Amino acid sequence: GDVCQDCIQMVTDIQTAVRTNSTFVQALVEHVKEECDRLGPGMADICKNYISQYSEIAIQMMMHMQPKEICALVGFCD
Amino acid sequence: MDGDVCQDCIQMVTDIQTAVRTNSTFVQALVEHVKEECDRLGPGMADICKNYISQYSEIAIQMMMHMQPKEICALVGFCD
Repeated sequence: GDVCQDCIQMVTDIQTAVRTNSTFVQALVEHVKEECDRLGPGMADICKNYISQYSEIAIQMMMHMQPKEICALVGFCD
Repeated sequence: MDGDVCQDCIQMVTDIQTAVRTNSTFVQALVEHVKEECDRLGPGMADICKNYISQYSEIAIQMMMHMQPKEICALVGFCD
């Protein structure tokens, strides 16, 4: 309800940033990859690859789907 | 509505923490989604990832339930 609406708003604004802020995605992926170090040697670099892979598909499914559908995917809507 | 990603994240995390207290199964779909994208790592790693997430998801959920939404959003990169 409010959670579905809040999810839809967040997705909407992320789509807007991705489409109008050429620095947004890179800065976000780079920041998350840095947090991956928290996992320590071995696991950290896997986490980094994971983030690299997830961002590609997230930007892809988000550049192709509507926010409500993206939110339903993770159980925040419907 | 054209909003702010950082504020959206703070509100969103605030709602999730509220929904989890009401019903601890609320983030199930999200966890399954994270585990499923493990396949993007290709053969081999996909298995290391799925097992890792499967091992610490409960602990991760517990940690985040004790963290402040802004702290969580700062961690993930939507705020600051």
